[PDB]
Amino acid sequence: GSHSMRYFFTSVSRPGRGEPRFIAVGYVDDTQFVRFDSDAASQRMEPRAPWIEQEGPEYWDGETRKVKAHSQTHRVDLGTLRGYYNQSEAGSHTVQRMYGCDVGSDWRFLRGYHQYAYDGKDYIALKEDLRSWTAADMAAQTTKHKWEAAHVAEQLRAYLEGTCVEWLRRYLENGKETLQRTDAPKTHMTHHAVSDHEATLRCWALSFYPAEITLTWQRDGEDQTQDTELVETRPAGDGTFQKWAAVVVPSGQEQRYTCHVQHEGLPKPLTLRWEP
Amino acid sequence: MIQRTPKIQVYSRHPAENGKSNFLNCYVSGFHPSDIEVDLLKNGERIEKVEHSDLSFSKDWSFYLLYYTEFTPTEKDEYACRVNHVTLSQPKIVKWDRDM
Amino acid sequence: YLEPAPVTA
Repeated sequence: GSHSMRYFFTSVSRPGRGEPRFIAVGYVDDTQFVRFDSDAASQRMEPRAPWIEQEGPEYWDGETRKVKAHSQTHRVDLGTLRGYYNQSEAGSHTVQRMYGCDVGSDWRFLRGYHQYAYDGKDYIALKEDLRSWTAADMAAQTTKHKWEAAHVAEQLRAYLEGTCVEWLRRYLENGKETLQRTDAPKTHMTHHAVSDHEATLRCWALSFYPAEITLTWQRDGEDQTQDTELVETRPAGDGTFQKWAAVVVPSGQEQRYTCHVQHEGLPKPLTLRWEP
Repeated sequence: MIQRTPKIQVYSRHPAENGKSNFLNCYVSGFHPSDIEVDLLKNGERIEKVEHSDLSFSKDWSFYLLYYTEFTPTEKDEYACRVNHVTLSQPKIVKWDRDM
Repeated sequence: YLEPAPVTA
């Protein structure tokens, strides 16, 4: 399958006292492997997957230095943007940044990205071609002119097409026993009477990885969305994911309904039907 | 801020069985801004040893966090998650239901 | 592996 390496950064200003809160997390696919939190005691990038622990001190020192440099950039940006938007010094603001790279099933570079938001709104982002920027407003346009003159896109493109995928490949090999295996959903259907005349069927998908999944209900082999409920895919806390979907049906007609489960770990989709 | 109120799910890691150790999860998502207070409750008392994930966010920039604790369900004990955020006039309490 | 030199906005 295809794979991704992504880094997510959040900085939130603290007008009352001190410097911004800064939180950085790194993922391979849906697996968190590192974190940095400015409030944590270590002041180091920290491992969050066993496979990254085999990297040596020079890796950890370099990642700590770089992550701190990201924190400082975000601090400066919170000040600059407060000025660009004519905002008071009294309020707390937020910057969010995400970037990363994907490789295809062929293990070659597939795409890169780099996106930045201010106060939860798009600010500036690299276009798919990795050569130009999308600026949402005149403040971001000013940033775009700066970055164009500094050849920021050229340097990022070199990282995204080169370094980023080389390291993603390295992590994929070192973490292979988890990162290159799929956990197919463990599925189950429950039944509840909700009145004298209706029942709710709930289709469960448990313990799956990666998080992407499709759960759909069919009545007599046609997709049904009315009278259904879906929850957001949620983390189990052990590295896997959970989801369910439910449908209300006339009592006695349960057998007309099937729940269809599609996942990377399932070579053919699963179909569940209430009979017993 | 534009402001987005959190979605909240309360659930066990494993199917719940009385007397068997498990984890109680409260997944908060879809919120902005990031400052959020989340407690897990046993018969309304705050649970002290609660852990949480590192802040991250989704495609729309909204935040998500998982709060969790080890616990052993029993027939008597009620569990819940209490959440406060700038979008809520007072804290929201969501009780744990075993098949949700 | 992080990118080494984030430029200010």
